[PDB]
Amino acid sequence: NFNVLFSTVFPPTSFGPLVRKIFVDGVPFVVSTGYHFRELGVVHNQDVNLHSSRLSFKELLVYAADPAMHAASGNLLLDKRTTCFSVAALTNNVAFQTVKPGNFNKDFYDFAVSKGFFKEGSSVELKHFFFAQDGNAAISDYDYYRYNLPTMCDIRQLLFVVEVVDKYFDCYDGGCINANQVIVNNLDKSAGFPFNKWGKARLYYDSMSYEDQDALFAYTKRNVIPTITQMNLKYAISAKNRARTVAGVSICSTMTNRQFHQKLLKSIAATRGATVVIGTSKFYGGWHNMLKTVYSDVENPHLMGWDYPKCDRAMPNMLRIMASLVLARKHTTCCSLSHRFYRLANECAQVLSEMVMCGGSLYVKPGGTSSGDATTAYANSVFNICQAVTANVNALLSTDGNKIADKYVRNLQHRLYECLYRNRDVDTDFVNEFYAYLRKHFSMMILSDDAVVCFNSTYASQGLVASIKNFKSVLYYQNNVFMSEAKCWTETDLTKGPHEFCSQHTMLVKQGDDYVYLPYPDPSRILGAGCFVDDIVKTDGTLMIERFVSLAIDAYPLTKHPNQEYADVFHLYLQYIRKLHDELTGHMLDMYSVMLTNDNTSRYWEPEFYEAMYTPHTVL
Amino acid sequence: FSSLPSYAAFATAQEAYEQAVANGDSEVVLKKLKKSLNVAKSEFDRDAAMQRKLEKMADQAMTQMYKQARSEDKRAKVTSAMQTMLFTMLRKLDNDALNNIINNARDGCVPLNIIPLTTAAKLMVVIPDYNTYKNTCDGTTFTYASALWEIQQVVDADSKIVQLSEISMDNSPNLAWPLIVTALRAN
Amino acid sequence: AVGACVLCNSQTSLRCGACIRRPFLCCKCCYDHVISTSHKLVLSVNPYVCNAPGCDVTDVTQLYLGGMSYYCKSHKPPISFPLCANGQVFGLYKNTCVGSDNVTDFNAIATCDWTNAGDYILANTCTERLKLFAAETLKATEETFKLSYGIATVREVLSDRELHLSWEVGKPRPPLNRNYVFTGYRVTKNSKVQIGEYTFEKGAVVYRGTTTYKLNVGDYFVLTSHTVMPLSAPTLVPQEHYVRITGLYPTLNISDEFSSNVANYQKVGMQKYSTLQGPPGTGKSHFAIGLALYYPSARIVYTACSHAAVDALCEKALKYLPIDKCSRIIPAVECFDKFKVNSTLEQYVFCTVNALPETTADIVVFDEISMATNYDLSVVNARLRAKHYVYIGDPAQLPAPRTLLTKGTLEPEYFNSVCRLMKTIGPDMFLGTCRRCPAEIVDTVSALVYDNKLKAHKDKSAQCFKMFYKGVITHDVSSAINRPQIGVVREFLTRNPAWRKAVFISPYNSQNAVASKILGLPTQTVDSSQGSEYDYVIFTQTTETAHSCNVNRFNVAITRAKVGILCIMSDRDLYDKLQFTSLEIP
RNA sequence: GCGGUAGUAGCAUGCUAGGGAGCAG
RNA sequence: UGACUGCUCCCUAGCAUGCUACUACCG
Ligand SMILES: [Zn+2]
Ligand SMILES: [Zn+2]
Ligand SMILES: [Zn+2]
Ligand SMILES: [Zn+2]
Repeated sequence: NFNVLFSTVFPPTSFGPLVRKIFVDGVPFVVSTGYHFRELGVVHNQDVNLHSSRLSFKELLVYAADPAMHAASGNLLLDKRTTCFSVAALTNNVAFQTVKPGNFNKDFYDFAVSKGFFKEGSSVELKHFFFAQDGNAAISDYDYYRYNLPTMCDIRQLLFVVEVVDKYFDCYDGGCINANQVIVNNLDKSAGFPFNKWGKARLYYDSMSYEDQDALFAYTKRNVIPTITQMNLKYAISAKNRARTVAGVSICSTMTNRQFHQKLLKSIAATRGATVVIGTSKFYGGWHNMLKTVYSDVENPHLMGWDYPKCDRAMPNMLRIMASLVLARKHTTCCSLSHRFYRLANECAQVLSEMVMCGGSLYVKPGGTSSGDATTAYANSVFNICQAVTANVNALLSTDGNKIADKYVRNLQHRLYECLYRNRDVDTDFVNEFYAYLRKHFSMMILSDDAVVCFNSTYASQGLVASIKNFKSVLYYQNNVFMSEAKCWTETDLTKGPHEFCSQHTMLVKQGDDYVYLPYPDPSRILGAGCFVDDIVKTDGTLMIERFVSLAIDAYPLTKHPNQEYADVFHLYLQYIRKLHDELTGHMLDMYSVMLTNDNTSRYWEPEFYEAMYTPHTVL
Repeated sequence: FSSLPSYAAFATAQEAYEQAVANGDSEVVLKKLKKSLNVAKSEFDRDAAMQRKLEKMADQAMTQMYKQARSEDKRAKVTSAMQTMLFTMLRKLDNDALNNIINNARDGCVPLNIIPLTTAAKLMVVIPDYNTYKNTCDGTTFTYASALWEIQQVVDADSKIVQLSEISMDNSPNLAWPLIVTALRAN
Repeated sequence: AVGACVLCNSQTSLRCGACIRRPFLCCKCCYDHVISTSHKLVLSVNPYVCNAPGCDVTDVTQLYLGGMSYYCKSHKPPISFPLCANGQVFGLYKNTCVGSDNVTDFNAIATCDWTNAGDYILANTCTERLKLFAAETLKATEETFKLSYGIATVREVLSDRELHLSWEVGKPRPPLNRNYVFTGYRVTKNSKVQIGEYTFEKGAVVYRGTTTYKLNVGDYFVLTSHTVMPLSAPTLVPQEHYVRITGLYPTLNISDEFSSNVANYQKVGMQKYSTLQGPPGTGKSHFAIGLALYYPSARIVYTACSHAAVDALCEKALKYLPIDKCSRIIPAVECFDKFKVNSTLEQYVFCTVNALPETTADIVVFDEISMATNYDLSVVNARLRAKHYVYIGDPAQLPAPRTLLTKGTLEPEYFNSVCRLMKTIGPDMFLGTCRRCPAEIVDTVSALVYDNKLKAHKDKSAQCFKMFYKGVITHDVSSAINRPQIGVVREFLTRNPAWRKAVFISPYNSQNAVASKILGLPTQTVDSSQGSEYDYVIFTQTTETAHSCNVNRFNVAITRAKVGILCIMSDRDLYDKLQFTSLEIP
């Protein structure tokens, strides 16, 4: 916290990898042997050799990934399009990358129009499209990192919030795992800079034996390996005409982070009934269970949800270090105090203050999260609970203590000041008590910076529990954004569900003999997903009828809506799947004398294959 | 099945039973006509249900061993591509201007952000508009990073050569504007 | 782990172990060479051995398959499978199988422990690939026999030309002479530091090399055995007689350096390969210089095998040839640097087999083929493959340093493939014009093997002296001595003024070093001293056994001197087949 | 009259792998 | 050029279990 403030006095060219000249069989190389963090100060690698002869595989992967050799053999760069610090230009030309429009499925649009859709003055319009971009799109999206400003925190308050936050993560287990216990899905995805030139992640997961991976992982508990991140534009449907970019981190980072965090990140995704609902499904009654767990036993309940403006770009650098220290609290037997620092500096050097590749040039990231790191959705949920617990501390400590009529919420306000500003060590009897007070009067459900709260509505009006106005003050001094109270909602009647969670609306239907909660989408999102696609995909529906069975599953709970213009989106998808099947079994009978049997195909235009996805007693 | 070591018994028992059908067979020899190809047939089926398992097992190592070969051949093609890089990005270090800052260093460690800034030969400047151009790159020479650079080429976004006279105050609306100036170090 | 069966070349994946170098025996061919010999181990993409708990059962022939590992009988899972069966060891590519009836040689070559001449006779009657494999395994067994030596630990040094060296316990002193160049590598703390090219004299100690190192504490003297690379390209190619001269440009004028060279161009330019069969001192050093200048429009190269024999090719090069027009190569082993170094584009390239650049050519010369093993020809053909080449040398010289064969003598023909292929189909040429040499050698080599095809040129003035002294030989330790040699040399120079400015020949360097310690004479090599013979020389007895002087060792040693040749009899050597002068000893 | 044992064919469930596709943050 | 996770539908190949008829020996 002090280094954050003192590092704004020193030149910005002194922060980053510290390089030195080594010799590998009589030739001079420049390699990184340390780091200078604005927060953690100067760190020096522990195993550096100046005179070597032969480089192994595990010693070439650590020399190719380092930015020390790429940014010491390229041209100087002065980029006036952006205000971020710029390091080098790796080639002689600047790359300008654009985004193409979408493809039009004219058959589906004709079919929909011939069935009374898209009339003038209709409730359902088209609002989700494929937006095109010009060559000034990647740098204009990178330049949104000017919203990350140095932020000193209140340390006596944060050192208590971090202890109420590590109680939402007590029901899990975690630790380090060997290279033969690591689970990887879709090995056919990129592998970063210096490597996307030679293959995908499969090549590097096959070329490396288990012992090579173990040696690489144990190398980073004593050394620091900086890497390069590549910014990639996205090609997807949306409602805003702004570009979306993701960060593809390197393979030396992902490979070694998956052995550090994956045992805990898969026990979070396996717990049902907790605050973090990552892993739970919306199908087979899951959305009813999730909504009846958050409702718990609160009293006078109201529902609330808020927004995080510019969440990844504006998040401070001290609430991102605090999320890696809560996830690493599970490694308390497997790793030592010194092994858990070099696995923290290794995270900062790779996903917090790294060097990014935008075009053909290297820039310096000021701070903020990277979508592409392993623990993202899981580190975004630690930050979401930390900002909602400090809103409840600021709401109770700024309340006139003479007007509190209750006597339990008057000594709980008198011991919280002591625990914050008059104590120096952890008191594990008021933390367990504040954590129960919150769970009783302020119940949350969190999914990676999406949150829904059921709260006492006669305590938030008196001032003993956080409100929407208490989230607008915490985001102003702790997050450097202004949260307008027109992106947050509130709900008084609990028989209508949350207004929105995970882009889905809620509705109470009658199913069987009992009333349940069902999620339904935005009709313009499901309609606009059949009209606009990516060629050969759905510019011919017969070559993929599975796209429309997976889009009628999402459109099913629209049949229960009181609006009859919403309930027609499901019957339009069941009538098109039959059209695409009569054609297919009738196009292979007039050009090739083939006769297909319609047995076990009629289930996809009947409203009983889709009704079984929203009823308990799971199958498959 | 022509080499299973239990075909002889089966073959003989078939011949004894089947071929001797026309000949008058009493109710006592019929047992031999019946319980001789039986049991032998059971054993043969046992000798064929194990052969079928040995074959499949075998044809699961003559496929898992092509894959161990494939990968090692591949491991030797990437191990020789990173090597051919880290030795081509090295013959490019003007080792007179680089051994002059690693030497003035206290221990030989220097920040990496000052190596291209003080030991590079070429500069690339990317300029958005005309106003930025006259405050950064006016004339044929300009100073930046405590040095003096002399302009060598001005390409544009389309990558077509621009001249330093097309860049006016009023001809500016007629150029693809992200302009890229390439300059060389002086003295 | 997939390649050419040494024999069939089809793609295999196997490879024995017995075979130190580990060739890629095919599938089938393993069944022969695996059962038909102690050779049992086998390594394919994965190694074959009872993976069962710390076992130790191998001979695949017995090991069985199963599961996904292997198990002999050790603990063969219920679903086993013989690894070995129907003439084939289970291995990748099984239908491209073939094998070939060639385990014949293959088995003798594999089993040959290299102790008798029969090893070389059977090694030299096979096919091309078998020849390559045999040469490779011979060089392998010899270097791995030669590296069986310890280290020399040195901590202090008194002064120059003196050193107290002591070998390890149980390891004998490495051999005296310089045929094994002492390329040592000491240690400082972690790695190998350079020492320099060295050579020992005796157990005073004169350093006959050109270097100076700061030897002192912690010095470790070692013998460096280079890891030999596998040979790929063939050693030769069958020829074919053409009619059209392609590319070659005969000169408008006549470079009348020699007279008989016109027949050399007429006979050599036609066929795809030949050999300059020239008697000693009959133009075996500068005919290629004439071919270089008679064909200036043809790319011409020269390779050598020894650093010493660079005198004749250098003196006339400075006398009548330029400097820039030629080219030389030397890495940073050591040699003259007069000419241009690192020039891949030139017309007169001099190089040595240690290191050559990958390039093709059209005419090459290869000096001292008789010193060179088949591996040397194969490596100089693989590193530099050219259209035509001529092997300077003659089979009637000394054998190569094959210290592996002792009891049996080495006949010419079995020196290499060329030294017999040129005997069977006939020699391509024969010369008899000695530039600077009396006719004593002419008569000797005409009576011995030439059958008197070339006749005396210079008058036999009967100036050669031969006596009837035999001498006595005695062995005491690893180094040998000869008591009737310290006095015999003195007794022979008692009253002869002519040889007061003469040189000394050293068949055995130990006796020469001892005599130089007693009296003092310059040391001269016997093997790597062809073309460097001094005008006035003395031949010493120096030996009484069949180790070196049996038939083919004196033919080049009795022609060193030009005018005064004093060659005393040393053994039953041709004594009673001709006449000879004799100065009566006092 | 029945039970056990070893093959063979046929119908569903769960799990482990590969392939294509849909949605969410 | 194509990141990290989670859920879910459809198709093919292999493994074990669950009610049957067929074999055949054995009771
Ligand atoms: Zn750990
Ligand atoms: Zn072998
Ligand atoms: Zn065993
Ligand atoms: Zn073969």
